[PDB]
Order: sequence, then structure tokens, then C-alpha cells
Amino acid sequence: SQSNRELVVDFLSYKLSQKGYSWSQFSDIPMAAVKQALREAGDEFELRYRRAFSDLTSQLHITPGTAYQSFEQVVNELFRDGVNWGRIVAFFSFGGALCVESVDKEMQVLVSRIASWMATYLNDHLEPWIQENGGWDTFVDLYG
Amino acid sequence: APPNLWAAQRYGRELRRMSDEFEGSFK
Repeated sequence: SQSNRELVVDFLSYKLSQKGYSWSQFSDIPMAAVKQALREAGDEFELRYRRAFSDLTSQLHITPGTAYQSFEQVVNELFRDGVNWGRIVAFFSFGGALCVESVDKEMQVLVSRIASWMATYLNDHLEPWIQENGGWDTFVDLYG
Repeated sequence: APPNLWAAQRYGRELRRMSDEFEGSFK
């Protein structure tokens, strides 16, 4: 889905802008309610679990060379057991923190790459569960 | 997976724990 790639782009842009950066500095039933719920869910999650986002780039030894593997390792583990809306929010915040810090440490190249990995993962492994659960409208309802 | 990726593994496992608790926090 393009709406999914749009969800990723929306969320990352939000997280980036939130720290002074602009998404355009690195890239070439309604969804507005969904984008908003996710944004909020993300802020709350990052707030309640600040520790897991402190020095991610350090906590994982991330470099443009190991970035993908690290990303995939974290995510495969996160969903190893299955899927929840909670894990999905965690999935988004993680990717967001990852981008924001890549930019902070002169690795801006990772931003768009991360978005791609997220969209790909979202579409290939999360989408089925999402739909089976009623689509994103279900999250908007169940969250706040 | 090589040791260089085990940290990412533990991190993912911890992430799951925090999001399961978060999940349990919903309406």
C-alpha cells in the first residue's frame, strides 16, 4: 500500500521536524485521524520508555554498514512472537528514533533507507495482521 | 547471528516487553 509508505513518511517527518530537521532534507476511514493517532501513540511510547531511546546509535553500534542488519534484528525480535498494536507503535518509534539520531551523527544517508525498510516491513509482515484486525481505523478507536 | 548483532536482539526483546505492557494499557 502507498498509504502505508505514506504513514511511514508522515511519522518520520513528524519525528524529524520535532528535532529541527526537515524530511525533505533527505528525500527526493480517513488517514488524517490515523496519522494523528500514530503520532500521539508514538510520543506517549517514547515518553513512557525514554530509556529505550536514549543513545540508540550507541546502544546498537549502528553504522551505515550494520544499520540494516541491526534494524532487521531488532524488528524480527520485536514481532518474533506475533503482533499487537503496541508492538506496531514500538516499531514506528524505533524507526523514528533511528532516523533522528542518524542525522544527529552525520549519517543522514540512513534516513530514506530506514523509511524503505519500514515500509517494506510494514507491507510484507504487518499489513496482513492489520487488515485482519479491521485496518488502521481499529487502532484509532482502541488507542485514544 | 554473530555477537555484533546480539545487542540488537536483546534490545528487540526488551522492546517487545515494553510494548506488550503498553498494549495492555489500552482501553
